[PDB]
Amino acid sequence: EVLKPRTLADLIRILHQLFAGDEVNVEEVQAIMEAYESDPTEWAMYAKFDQYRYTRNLVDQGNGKFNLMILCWGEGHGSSIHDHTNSHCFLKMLQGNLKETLFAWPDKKSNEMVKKSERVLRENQCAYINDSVGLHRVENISHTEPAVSLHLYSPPFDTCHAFDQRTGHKNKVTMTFHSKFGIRTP
Ligand SMILES: [Fe+2]
Repeated sequence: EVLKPRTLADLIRILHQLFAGDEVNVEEVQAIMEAYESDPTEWAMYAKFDQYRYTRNLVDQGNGKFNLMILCWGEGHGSSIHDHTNSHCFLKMLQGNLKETLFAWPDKKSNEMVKKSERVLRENQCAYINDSVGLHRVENISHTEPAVSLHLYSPPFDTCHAFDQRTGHKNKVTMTFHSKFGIRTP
């Protein structure tokens, strides 16, 4: 009964509609992102990897309502523990598998951070997080295979915080794009 996009372009078009309003039904968006069957022929143009770090590849700016980007995780690549700057954040697997570790928020006291959940995102699965849910970190589970994920952030944002797992202390980080619309950035 979920509206099923048949192509990445269908999905983007549906997303333009679901985020046209002031209200966003989170479960609705999650189910539609998940219903799209990852087709590498459709997103290979965005699948630009790097030897040492994961890459952020902009796909669509969602008429100022969201960023839709593709993240390419090389062998063993992972993120830091990070927050999401008060936005809705949807994460769908396109290839491979990411381990998501949910953390609790630190307070002012220095302390080892606390895991609240640990899971593997399956093929085509769409996960969701926001700041009230927790912090998280994502990691390619594989040291022999890449992972590719599709991310929708609403409203868009280009700064967040990274957290040190040993203490909980945090630093501001400016996110950069490795490529936009299939074109490498400077
Ligand atoms: Fe994230």
